[PDB]
Amino acid sequence: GPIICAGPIHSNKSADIPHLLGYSEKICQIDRLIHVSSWLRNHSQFQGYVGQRGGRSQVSYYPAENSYSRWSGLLSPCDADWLGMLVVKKAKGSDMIVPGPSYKGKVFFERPTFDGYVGWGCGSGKSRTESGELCSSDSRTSSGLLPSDRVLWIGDVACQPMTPIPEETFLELKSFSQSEFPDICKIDGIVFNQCEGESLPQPFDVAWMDVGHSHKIIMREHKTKWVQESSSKDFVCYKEGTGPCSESEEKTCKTSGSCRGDMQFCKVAGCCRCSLVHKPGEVVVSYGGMRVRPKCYGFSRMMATLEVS
Amino acid sequence: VVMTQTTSSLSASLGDRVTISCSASQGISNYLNWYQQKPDGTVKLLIYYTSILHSGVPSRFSGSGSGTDYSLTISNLEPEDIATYYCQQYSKFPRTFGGGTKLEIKRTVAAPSVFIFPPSDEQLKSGTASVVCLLNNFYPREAKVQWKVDNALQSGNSQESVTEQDSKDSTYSLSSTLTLSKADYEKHKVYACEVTHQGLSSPVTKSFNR
Amino acid sequence: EVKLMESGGGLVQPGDSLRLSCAISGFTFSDYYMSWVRQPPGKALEWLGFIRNKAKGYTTEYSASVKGRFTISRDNSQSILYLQMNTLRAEDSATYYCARDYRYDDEYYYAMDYWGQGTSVTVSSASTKGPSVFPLAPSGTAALGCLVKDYFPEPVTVSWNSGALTSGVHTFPAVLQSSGLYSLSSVVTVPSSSLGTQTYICNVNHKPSNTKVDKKVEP
Repeated sequence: GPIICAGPIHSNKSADIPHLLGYSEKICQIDRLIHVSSWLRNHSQFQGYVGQRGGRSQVSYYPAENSYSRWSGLLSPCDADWLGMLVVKKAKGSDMIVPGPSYKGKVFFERPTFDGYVGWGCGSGKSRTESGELCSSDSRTSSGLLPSDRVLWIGDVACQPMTPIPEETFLELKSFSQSEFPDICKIDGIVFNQCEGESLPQPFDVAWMDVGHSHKIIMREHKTKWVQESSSKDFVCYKEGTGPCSESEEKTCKTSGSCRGDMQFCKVAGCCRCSLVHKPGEVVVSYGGMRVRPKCYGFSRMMATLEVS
Repeated sequence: VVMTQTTSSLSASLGDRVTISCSASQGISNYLNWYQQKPDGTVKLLIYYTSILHSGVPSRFSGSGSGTDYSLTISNLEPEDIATYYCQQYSKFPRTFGGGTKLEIKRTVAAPSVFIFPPSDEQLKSGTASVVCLLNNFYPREAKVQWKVDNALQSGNSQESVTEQDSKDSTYSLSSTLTLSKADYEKHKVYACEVTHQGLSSPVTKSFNR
Repeated sequence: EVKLMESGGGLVQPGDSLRLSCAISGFTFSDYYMSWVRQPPGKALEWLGFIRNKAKGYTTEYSASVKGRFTISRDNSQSILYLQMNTLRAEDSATYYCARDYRYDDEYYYAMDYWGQGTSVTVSSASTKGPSVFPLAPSGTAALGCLVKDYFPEPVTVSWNSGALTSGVHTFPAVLQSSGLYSLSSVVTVPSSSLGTQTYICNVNHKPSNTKVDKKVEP
């Protein structure tokens, strides 16, 4: 269950959603699955919202067990999109839909691709086939106001603010990744090694991080460990049951230390009330000698092709 | 990534604080270094990662900044610090340097001492005629030389050169060299060099008749 | 004492190849990455590429500017870094530094912390030519000089009265003409009350052409 706002019980599918400037205003909008909704509006001929009553906490995730969504405060690729940290791309005809996930009835599903993040949307009164390749009409969606089970998030992903690295570091990580995965030739169509003869696209369960360069760093053996920062992004402001504080109220509550909050908030910021968001903190990869605070980190399924020797 | 050092040269007086400013075509997330080149050609590391002082660099040096804007600050310009200062980034692949910022000493305005020289006979016996204007011990370096053959500003056929500011008097000296054929040299009568400078109340002109 | 000394520059023709090398003193060579950096004349430091250390198994990286023509390589036995410049071209001419860079992966502190002295490379199609020196005859105090004209490879030294006359001389930076050869002045202010009591000879020598000339300058 959520971080700010309980699941939304929306009035009409034809109402539009405002662009808010507050941090907690957006964190709430993410709780009410408003962001996935806008995406579908902006992109797929969708009418209305998604996440009815259930909200963001009630979305379906590909691996049936899914550790990171158990912590309400880890950001998904869509949640990280809604705060500008990345872009969930519109699917291209070429973008490969991994098999495994239960696409039947889904109006939006998303997965990380090797060079970015790709999500899939459906139009009015439609939902995804069981293959994922087609939206056949589902009259159980014609209300336009769909529950959170119509939203699918593939992979066990976390997204966090990233201290960005010199490309020199990235080339050196990129190289090591090829050395642990010598056999893979192309991932999601992006050249990973250079190959003569390449196999058929196969399914691929993999660890990776987004370090913010040309593509992710897939890792076989590595070490992850979490540290809590108590930062300004780690605290949310609200009036209980009335929603989140406005942008002005928020900027003030955190800088003039004159609002309320929990012990962890007061310990660092002094004392609308703002408290610590439930997450283990921020993850720090340790891979092939180096330490990196990545943008996103996760265990997804992508489409890799292999070497024919 | 494209770095820009805002000022090519930068005047100062010994002892006071100086700031060289580095600006980046995009945010380089603090991956910025500072090097100092002296006229002998030698190069040294000063600051790495925006503010970390390289070994054996004196404490009057410090750099700071963020995002796209970064600055180097000497707190007491000392005569050894007179050098060109280069910044360089390492967020993106081609490590790129700034354009530098050379440090000049401020002194009282000095006016040039203009001389002119007519082409020598050896040179004329050989097919080229060179008129040469000299500006001597002037300050500041900015100055403008005009060549006028029979009152016609000639442009496209002169070349200038400035010394480095003198150790002795902190002045500059300039030489403009007007390169002609002996044909086109013999085709005119009055040769004049025009010099506009801050220490000159009015454009001094020295001239000769062929 | 970390020392680097570049060597091997000169004047070569376009298309030519030329190998530069960098000699190492005072530090465990195999530990450090090493970069080559060139500085075109009247330009800013360009970075060209580097060669990693033994730990990252002597891998190299090259700026786009010269990829596929240049080649960095080390010789751990001799403590020498090499820059191999194939298919040279007029734009390549500059002075070339090598520099050891310091790397702190844990914080991403990467910086070129010790530099050579530079070795100068000039890539041109023109053959060496020595300078012509014409005098700059006089008329308080008087000015007089030499004009060194039309000479290729750049280094030209000019001294006055064999080093006795030093105060008040100015030797100006050479300037490249549209001809492709250089030219420069060297001039001096002298008491006008000696113009003819005292001989002024400017002695100019230009090493690349083995040309040495002293010219007497008189009123």
